[PDB]
Amino acid sequence: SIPPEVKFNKPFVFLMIEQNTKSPLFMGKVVNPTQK
Amino acid sequence: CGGSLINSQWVVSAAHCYKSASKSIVHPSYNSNTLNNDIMLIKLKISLPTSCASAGTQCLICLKAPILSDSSCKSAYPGQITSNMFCAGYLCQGDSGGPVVCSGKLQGIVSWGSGCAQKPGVYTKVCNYVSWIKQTIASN
Amino acid sequence: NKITPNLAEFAFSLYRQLAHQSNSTNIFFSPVSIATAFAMLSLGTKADTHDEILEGLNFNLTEIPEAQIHEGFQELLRTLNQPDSQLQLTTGNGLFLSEGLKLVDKFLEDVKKLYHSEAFTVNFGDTEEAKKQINDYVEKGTQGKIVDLVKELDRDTVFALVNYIFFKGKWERPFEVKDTEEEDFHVDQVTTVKVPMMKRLGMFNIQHCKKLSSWVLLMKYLGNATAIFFLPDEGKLQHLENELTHDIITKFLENEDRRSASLHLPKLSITGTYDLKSVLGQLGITKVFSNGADLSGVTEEAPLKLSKAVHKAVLTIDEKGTEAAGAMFLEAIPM
Repeated sequence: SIPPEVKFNKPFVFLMIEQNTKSPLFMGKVVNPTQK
Repeated sequence: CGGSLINSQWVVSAAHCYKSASKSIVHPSYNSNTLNNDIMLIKLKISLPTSCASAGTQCLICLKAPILSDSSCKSAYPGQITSNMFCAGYLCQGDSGGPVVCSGKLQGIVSWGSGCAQKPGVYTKVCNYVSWIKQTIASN
Repeated sequence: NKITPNLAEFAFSLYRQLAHQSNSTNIFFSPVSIATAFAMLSLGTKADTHDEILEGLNFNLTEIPEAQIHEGFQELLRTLNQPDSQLQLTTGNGLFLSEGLKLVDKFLEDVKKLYHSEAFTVNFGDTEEAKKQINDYVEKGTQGKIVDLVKELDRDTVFALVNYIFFKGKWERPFEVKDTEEEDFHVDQVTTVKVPMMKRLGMFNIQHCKKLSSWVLLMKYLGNATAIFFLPDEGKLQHLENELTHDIITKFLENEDRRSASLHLPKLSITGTYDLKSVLGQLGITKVFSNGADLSGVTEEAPLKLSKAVHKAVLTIDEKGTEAAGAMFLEAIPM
């Protein structure tokens, strides 16, 4: 559709990055937001 | 770690516990990566064996332990056992245990570690170094 | 501002190991934290136990001089601890020594200068109490997010190496709580769970890169930090995980290309707990865990070796921003 509908409703990868150094502070993969 | 007196002045132990009395003499062919020839002599200020122990033989360390076959040994710690090592245990103590004394004779010294009673240990065959040991003590 | 490409490749290497370990569990860790604990430890390490470690962190020892790697961490940590007044970001390193234990003086001065490390003395003979100290250090450091780092402390422990990283940022473009509805989340072909989905109709740094077969979203935080999210296309997760490299990330970070879109991002609260010994072994770091280890650069009193390598991290994502903490626990004992 317009605008495109982007839903993070299935497993996804993510990265937390600091701008100055460009280094990766954190990394992860969400498979089940409720896993516990 | 812990050594082992073979006479009034000389104690024999593993090479790995030292540097990464009066003098130390690590085995000239000691390999710090494979722990092959992991043995050394310390001069200050049990008895050397005459035969290589074999599967089944008794021995002690408190807590007695039998010499496992090379087959078992080689395949429980694959890729880690050289021809100068043997296993002693079953099928804790914690990597820095005492020597394997089979009948008053020093048969083995800990190299990779003393396994756990709860499911073996890996030692250096002192039997294979008696010649280098006597020669070194006799000329030092 | 460098050695960064190595850290990035270290993040991906370790990620692929944790992913291979389990494909049905959430994954959350901090590269910077694991990497500096091991980098700091290589300081008192010799020969090949030393090289395995540094090469295990993706460093080519023949291309970059050892002194410069440590200078890299020294600068990296200094920069991380000086964020824009709008972002909260802190890290801490701590050595826990046992009473007595004569440490090599060069080692102590190096961790102090190159890693800005703190140093404490404790009696590991009183396990429950020493365990209490380490845990409070980490707890205060991560502002309560991580309180039980050490569950088991060995009685013969000669020294412990600990570090923590804390982060708290606000979205540059927050979500509205009243817009958060509950929607489906498809864990896999057979399971579907319901979670609070945040929504926002607007302008985003988003795009569909066919090189990764997935949509890529970048959400800035107020200050000097950004969050990157990768949504793989159907059946393309494995492809995305293997195609990630430092160069690719570098490209996304240079263009602010924006566009209209309707975004659905779930709130989160996930945690990662790990025993890194085997996973690290798979990356070539094995000697420092055996009797063939050389830590003679730390102390000459006894022949030490690494007994445990524990890592813990927690994450929280809501409509205001993100909150995260990570911690590393390295225990050493006599052979």
